[PDB]
Amino acid sequence: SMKRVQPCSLDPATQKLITNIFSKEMFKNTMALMDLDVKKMPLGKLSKQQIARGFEALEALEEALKGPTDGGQSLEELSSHFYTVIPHNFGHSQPPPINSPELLQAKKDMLLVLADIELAQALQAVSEQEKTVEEVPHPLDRDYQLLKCQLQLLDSGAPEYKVIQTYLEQTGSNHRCPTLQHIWKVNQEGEEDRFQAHSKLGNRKLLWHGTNMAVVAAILTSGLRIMPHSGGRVGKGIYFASENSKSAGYVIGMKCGAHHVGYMFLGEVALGREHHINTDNPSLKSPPPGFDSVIARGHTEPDPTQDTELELDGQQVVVPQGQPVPCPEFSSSTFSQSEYLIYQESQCRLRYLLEVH
Ligand SMILES: C[C@H](NC(=O)CCc1nc2ccccc2c(=O)[nH]1)c1ccccc1
Repeated sequence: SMKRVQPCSLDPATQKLITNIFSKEMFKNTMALMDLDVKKMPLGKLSKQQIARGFEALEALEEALKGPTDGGQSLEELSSHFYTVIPHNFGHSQPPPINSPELLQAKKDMLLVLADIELAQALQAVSEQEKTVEEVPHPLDRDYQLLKCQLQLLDSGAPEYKVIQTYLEQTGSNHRCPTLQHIWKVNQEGEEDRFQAHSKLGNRKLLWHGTNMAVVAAILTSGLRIMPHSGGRVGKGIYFASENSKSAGYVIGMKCGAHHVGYMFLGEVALGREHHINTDNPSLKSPPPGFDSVIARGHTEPDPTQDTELELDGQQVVVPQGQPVPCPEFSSSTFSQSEYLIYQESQCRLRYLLEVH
C-alpha cells in the first residue's frame, strides 16, 4: 500500500540548505563548471571504481611529468586515457593535455570534488529498512538525517552571532562583502572525541573554510579531510584562512532566483605551536618536527589587538574581529593573505556553517 510521508520537522532556512546541498541540479552545475560531460557521466552512473581509475590515470601523468624522459607513454597518450575514464566536454572539441603541475593539481582537485558528489549519491541510496517501513520521513528530513550531523539555526541574539557577523564583516571584501543570511551551529559528533585528543593545545582559533556547494554534504557527514591527492601552495593538509575574503575565493555558489547563494564554514582549529613560512612549499606533508601547524603568513592579518574569544566546550577559542592590517615582518611574503594549515584531520572540528548572498 501507499506509504505515509510524515510532515517535515525542519525550519524554512534548514529546508533550503538541505534542498541546496543535495540538489541534482547543483551537482550537475558543478560538473559543468569543471568541464565534465554530464551526458556521459550522469549522477546515477558515478562510481567509486571510476573515480579510483581516474586517480590512477592522474598518478601515471604525475610520474611522466616528474621522472622521465624514459620511454613511457607520452603526456598526450596518458591524457587521452584519463579523458576516457572521466569524460569531459569542451564543446565536443578534443580536451587538452595534462602537461603541467598546475593542470595536474587542477584535475586532482576536480576529482576530489567529484568523489564527494559520488559520496552524496551513495549516501542517498534507499535501504531495505526504508523499503519495508510503512511511513517515511519527509524527503528533507530523510536527507538531513543521512548527514548524521546536528544543525541548529542561530538567531540574531545567540551569544556568538554578533562575534561571527563581525568576523565576516571586518575580514570580508571591503567593497562588496558577502551578505550574511543564516548561521547554523554544527555538531558532527564522532568528531568530538578525536578533537578532545588535542585538549592540551592552548592556541585554538576559529578560521574560515570556503568550499564548492557540491562538497557541503560530504563535509557535514565526514568533516574536513586530507585525501591522498590533496595539495596546494602549502602541501597536503587542510587549508583555512583568517580573512573571510581569502576563503570566499573558494566558494562556489549557485544562482537561485535573483541571488547568488554560497556556503562557508568556520572550524575550530587547534594550531598549537605554529611554524611560519613566507614562500610556497607544495611539498609539505607535515609541520617540521616540534610544530603542530604551518602558517603561510600574509602581508596582512586581521588586527590581532582586536581578537576576541568564544568559549566552545569550555576551551577559549580565538576569533579575529579586526580589519586586516599590514604585517611588516611578512611584507615580502609570497602570500597576500595567510593560509593556515593542519596536517591531521583531528586538529579541526566544524563549529558553524554560514549561508551568504
Ligand atoms: C578541492 C576541494 N578543496 C577545497 O574545498 C578547499 C578549498 C579551500 N582552499 C583554501 C586554500 C587556502 C586558504 C583557504 C582555503 C579555503 O577556505 N578553502 C576538495 C578537497 C578535498 C575534498 C573535496 C574537495
